[PDB]
Amino acid sequence: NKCDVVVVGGGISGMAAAKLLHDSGLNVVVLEARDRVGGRTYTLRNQKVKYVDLGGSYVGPTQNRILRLAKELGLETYKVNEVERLIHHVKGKSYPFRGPFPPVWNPITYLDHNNFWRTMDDMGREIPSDAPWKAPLAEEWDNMTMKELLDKLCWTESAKQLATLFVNLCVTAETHEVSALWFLWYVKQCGGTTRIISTTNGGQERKFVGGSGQVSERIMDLLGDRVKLERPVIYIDQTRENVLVETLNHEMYEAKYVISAIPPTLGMKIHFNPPLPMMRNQMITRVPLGSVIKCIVYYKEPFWRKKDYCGTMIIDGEEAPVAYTLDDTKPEGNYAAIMGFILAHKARKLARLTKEERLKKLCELYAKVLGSLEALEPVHYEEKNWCEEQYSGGCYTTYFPPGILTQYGRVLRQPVDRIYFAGTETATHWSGYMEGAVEAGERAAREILHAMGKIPEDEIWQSEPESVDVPAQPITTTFLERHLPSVPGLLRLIGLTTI
Amino acid sequence: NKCDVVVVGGGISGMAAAKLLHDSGLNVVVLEARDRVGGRTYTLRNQKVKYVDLGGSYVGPTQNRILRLAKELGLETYKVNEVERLIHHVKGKSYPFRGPFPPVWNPITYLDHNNFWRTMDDMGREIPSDAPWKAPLAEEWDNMTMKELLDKLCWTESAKQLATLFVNLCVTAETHEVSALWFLWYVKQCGGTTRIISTTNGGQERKFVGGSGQVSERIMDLLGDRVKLERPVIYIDQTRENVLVETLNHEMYEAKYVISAIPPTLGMKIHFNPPLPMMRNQMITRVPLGSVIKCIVYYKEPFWRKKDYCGTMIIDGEEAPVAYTLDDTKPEGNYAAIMGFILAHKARKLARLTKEERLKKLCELYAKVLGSLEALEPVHYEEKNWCEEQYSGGCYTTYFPPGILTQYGRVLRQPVDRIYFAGTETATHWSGYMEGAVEAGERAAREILHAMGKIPEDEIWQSEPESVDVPAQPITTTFLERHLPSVPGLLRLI
Ligand SMILES: *Cc1cc2c(cc1C)nc1c(=O)[nH]c(=O)nc-1n2C[C@H](O)[C@H](O)[C@H](O)COP(=O)(O)OP(=O)(O)OC[C@H]1O[C@@H](n2cnc3c(N)ncnc32)[C@H](O)[C@@H]1O
Ligand SMILES: *Cc1cc2c(cc1C)nc1c(=O)[nH]c(=O)nc-1n2C[C@H](O)[C@H](O)[C@H](O)COP(=O)(O)OP(=O)(O)OC[C@H]1O[C@@H](n2cnc3c(N)ncnc32)[C@H](O)[C@@H]1O
Ligand SMILES: O=Cc1cc(=O)oc2cc(OCc3cccc(Cl)c3)ccc12
Ligand SMILES: O=Cc1cc(=O)oc2cc(OCc3cccc(Cl)c3)ccc12
Repeated sequence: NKCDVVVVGGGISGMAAAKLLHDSGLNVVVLEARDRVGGRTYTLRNQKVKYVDLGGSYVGPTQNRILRLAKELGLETYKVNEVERLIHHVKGKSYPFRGPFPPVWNPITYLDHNNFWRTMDDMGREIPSDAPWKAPLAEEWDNMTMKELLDKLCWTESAKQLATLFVNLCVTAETHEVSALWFLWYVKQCGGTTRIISTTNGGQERKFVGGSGQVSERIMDLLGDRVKLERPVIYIDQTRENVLVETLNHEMYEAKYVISAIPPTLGMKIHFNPPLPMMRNQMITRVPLGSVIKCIVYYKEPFWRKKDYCGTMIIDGEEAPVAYTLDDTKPEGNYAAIMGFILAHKARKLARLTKEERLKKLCELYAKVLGSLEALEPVHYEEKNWCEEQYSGGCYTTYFPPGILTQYGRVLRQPVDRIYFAGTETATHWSGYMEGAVEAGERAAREILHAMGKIPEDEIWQSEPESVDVPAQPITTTFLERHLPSVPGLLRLIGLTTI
Repeated sequence: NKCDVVVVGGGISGMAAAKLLHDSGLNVVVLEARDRVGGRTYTLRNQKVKYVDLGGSYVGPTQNRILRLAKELGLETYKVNEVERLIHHVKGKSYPFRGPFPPVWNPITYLDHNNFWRTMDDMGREIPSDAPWKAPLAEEWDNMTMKELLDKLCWTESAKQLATLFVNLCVTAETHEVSALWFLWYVKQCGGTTRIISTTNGGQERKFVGGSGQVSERIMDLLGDRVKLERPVIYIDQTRENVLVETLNHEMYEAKYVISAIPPTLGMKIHFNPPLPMMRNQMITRVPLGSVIKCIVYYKEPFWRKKDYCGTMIIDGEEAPVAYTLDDTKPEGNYAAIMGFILAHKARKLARLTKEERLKKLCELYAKVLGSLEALEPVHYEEKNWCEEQYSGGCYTTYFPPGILTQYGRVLRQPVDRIYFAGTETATHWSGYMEGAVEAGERAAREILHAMGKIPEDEIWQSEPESVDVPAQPITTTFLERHLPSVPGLLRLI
């Protein structure tokens, strides 16, 4: 029954909030809908795989809150394999390379590719991380999809195809589904295009030894029986002196404050008394999650490394079930594996198949991309379709369709009386990631500490010291990258010399 | 506890289904979240207005099922006032007109406007009513917003501004929010642009004497104690012999079958066991409802009639709170009033104001458009902001953002085990309206009758005889409307 704060949701955000609150001396309870903690992180263990992350997995430089939280829990990271060459597979052929971006040789195409990435970042710098709706052209940008933006910007099909794969991979949604403003904010708040797509020096640099699901489990250990499993919240009543939170299995909890640490749309699964204010009531029906199947095929050895491929494949084409892969081999070099994502519409289309049918398509694709018959001999397969999860709604995160962020975005983390809002969707730095979950959980716990009169207002938002274990190389550009014209810029230059 | 069918929701659709099954001899229960029936219909009564519809109100020709149902309940309709001239207010001046569409005088603008309305209807002819995802260009049209379509189509700002108002009024959403495929389907399954926008011989022809809220009320009267108010469903368990339906107030119902008669996205408020299949699980997070404030300003007399204006106003531009009005005067000529809609982003923007502030902005606008100081002296005001309703989500109806219809649309009315889907969103003719609520409720009730072996499969979908009281006249076009070129068509001749 009685405590100081009820946290709804026991993913990384809810658990980080509850930890911070418990450490400050408050009585907290965490109500978790599932028979497990971790939410969109989930570490499967069995004898065949040892452990494997089926949800959120990668961490990297500039993600200093999840690194510090995980380090304090006694966790360690290891580097994702990028020793050998990456592959870009396009129009049925593979092209090995080094560096974060596939190289482009054709000079006109090079200008178009260079201008594409440069412009994403140019536009992003006009967008405040904490208030994207305050960008000067916020309305214009929000009223366009990413497909429309790409249509205006990309003068070559080569750039437009790569850019489409970029969007599908970043937000598990089609370019026609998402707001240009939202997507430009999303990339910028992770530190830009280079940071977001990079393995070395970027978001996919590292994984946690033993799995990311340990973060949530270890905090559950510290909190003990304050974590209540299989307590889906159905009802929040704020009409009396203390808040009442009711669960599906018939229990009632009384609290001074509530943290909602669930994806924004899952807020719909709760009946509110009094009803939510209008802006929030409608916002929660306008913010879906993307569609992805995360698939892991195991092999006897990491045979790709022998042909000088690191296991990274960027695979363009409608026939390809998987558009992106990484080496998922253990740091000890055993349980050789390839992780791949089935993205957006393909997750919907391929969900119709059996597990065995999907394994077969993946192996056939990998054999072709890697030019290797060994890829047709899996020893094991694990997969997870996040579209089927009642208590997630999708993965990795919430996307904004056109027109939504400028109209409703300002209420995302606005308190509703004594309900405060956590979850990765409400973060301002790596929103959508385990990193943003930690930022949002800890910020919402501090909003409650400030309301209780325990901390001053200036301590609600707190900087994080850089990790000493995972240093961040700065993002740099060359002089030519900076000053080379776009395609229409060069055309304008030609019309000027000719006139 | 125990019955044959539990219907979740007591709006028109859920009540229609329950009535059909009751009349068949089955034992029905209706679980309704609110302290009232009607849902997105709501008739307020007080001495100042007598009665007023603050949600769904209008009915018209080709809406035969709502007309039959209401007649059986003892209801009568009357005609919305369209005797005098309509007004199109553009660039700060009023231009009175007759006929459904505002006239265009510039020859280039004329061609552009003509082409727009014509093209909406041509594109709709390729969209099947019962399967819009089967349109030959479904993906291409689904992957574009209506804003993109209008930018391509409309060569003048005049046409683009009227087209925009059209979208905003029809679906209470912005052009950039909505799929082109879904919008074009929506228009097509109402019978086309003329039918949808017309008062005479269209959707706004008539209203119910005493209010549309009487439809649900009178069915509730007929169902006895089978309707349970303040029973929001929170849980549906299908793992056993009988379906188990649990309510927020701790009650438990057991039935052979369930009809879900609530907006698709409101299905999010129910915890399901076993979980819903993947496609429906994601579909119900992808389908918002629009945003509207319905506002009624009352006057001593319908003074506009003295100036040969009927009270219909089509008001262009960003600055105007209301883009569209109709005369809301009672048949007897008393309780004079103007009904107006504050639409889409204006509902969001103006909601922060007080009721009295919105009243003043409305009266000043109507004074300017009607050219009458009489509009400045209202006797009463009523309004309803539908965006604030927990158990509606919005009004009038669900819209589909780009990409959604083709990817998810086929699961909208696919049964989940022993759960069948009603609600106006599931209709194939006047979906979004009271008419479509009836169609979908009665169809869902018959799917279950068929599941019980009571009727054959060919009796699940049933045609409706035309109303004798509200007969439909055909929509016609002229030779020039059909054959005049578009702007780029005239350019190609030059
Ligand atoms: C799914 C996924 C995610 C993911 C990704 C790949 C996939 C396939 N890769 C990532 C990566 O490599 N690196 C990274 O940093 N993030 C990655 N992502 C996203 C990441 O997993 C998420 O950003 C993060 O896990 C989100 O955390 P958050 O704490 O904000 O949210 P949650 O995990 O969804 O947890 C919410 C909890 O709430 C419970 N719930 C839901 N409804 C209720 C009710 N009504 N009552 C009580 N509890 C409720 C959920 O069960 C959950 O535990
Ligand atoms: C709001 C509105 C609607 C409207 C319109 C103008 C406005 C401002 N103009 C219309 C018009 O002139 N002519 C017309 O035919 N339609 C017009 N519309 C739309 C029309 O009202 C709707 O299409 C129709 O009313 C929809 O009926 P339906 O029965 O399909 O849906 P509903 O009214 O929303 O009823 C659903 C009921 O379900 C209850 N509910 C919701 N959740 C639960 C749970 N969990 N448990 C139990 N009950 C639940 C609702 O409270 C509601 O009663
Ligand atoms: O955003 C999340 C994310 C999770 C992930 O596992 O891999 C990514 C890989 C990305 O980029 C890989 C890449 C490299 C070169 C070109 C292109 Cl288009 C993409 C971008 C985001 C991600
Ligand atoms: O769709 C619902 C709807 C409810 C209504 O009350 O009035 C309408 C009026 C409409 O058209 C009026 C109109 C006339 C002439 C031009 C334009 Cl753009 C609009 C269209 C839909 C509606």
